[PDB]
Parts: sequence; structure tokens; C-alpha cells
Amino acid sequence: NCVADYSVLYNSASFSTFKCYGVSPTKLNDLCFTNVYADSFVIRGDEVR
Amino acid sequence: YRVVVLSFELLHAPATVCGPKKSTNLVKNKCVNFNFNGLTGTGVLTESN
Amino acid sequence: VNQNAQALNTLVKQLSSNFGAISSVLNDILSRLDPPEAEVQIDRLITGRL
Repeated sequence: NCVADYSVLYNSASFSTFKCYGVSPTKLNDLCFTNVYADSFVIRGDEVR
Repeated sequence: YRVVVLSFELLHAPATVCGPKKSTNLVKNKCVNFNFNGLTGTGVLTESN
Repeated sequence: VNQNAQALNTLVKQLSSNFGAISSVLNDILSRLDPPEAEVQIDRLITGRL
């Protein structure tokens, strides 16, 4: 129940990893979804893979 | 390395989160590329009972 | 009449099969994936539907 602007994230150029599966990252602004229950944590770099 | 995973749910139900876009006018009885609630396609629309 | 109707009914229902693709709807793949990745899903639908 809120507007998702994915250009703010995608075009910020701070995020070293942008990996999208099943969806292209440039069309996230185009599709509407039921929900996007996001998750958050802190990990090591070598384990980001 | 700070990590967020965004899992998007694309199911057959009303959408809550949607990308920035502009809703336009509705044309009836004429062949149109249409997008209702994320459902995209091409066809003509008729009033239904 | 029954056999011919069954043959077409089976042909219609095969359109809802994924054949390994992420979605059986061709428009859903095009709206979600870029051509470098949208195509790979489409050949999976083309192979099954052909």
C-alpha cells in the first residue's frame, strides 16, 4: 500500500550488487505487485556471492 | 556489506505497491493496448452484464 | 465430432503450460524481462507450443 520508486535505488550508484532474478531491474518501475516484504542484514563481502 | 533482498510477489490478486506511472482515459469498443492493474494486453473492450 | 473437439481442446489447454519457462503467458515474460533474458524464456514457450 505504497508507491515504489526503484530508480532511486537502481540509479544511486552506491550499491555494489544489483542482481535481479525473474525480473529485469529497469522494469521494476513498470510492474505492479501485491507485496514486496523486503529484508535487511549485514554480511561479509566474500559471502555476498 | 549491507544487504537487502527485495522479494516481489506476483500473484493473481489486487496490487498494493506499484511503479510511478500515469493512469489515462478509458476507450470502449475500439482496439486498444490495455493495462488493467498490471495485466497488459491488446484487444477491444465491451460492456458486460 | 467428439474426437475432433478433444483434439482442439487439448491444443487449447497446452497454451497454459510453461514448458520450463517462468510463465505460460507470453505478454507476462515480455513485460518483465529484457530481450537478452526475455528471449530465453520465449524459446522455451516456442519449443513447447510448436
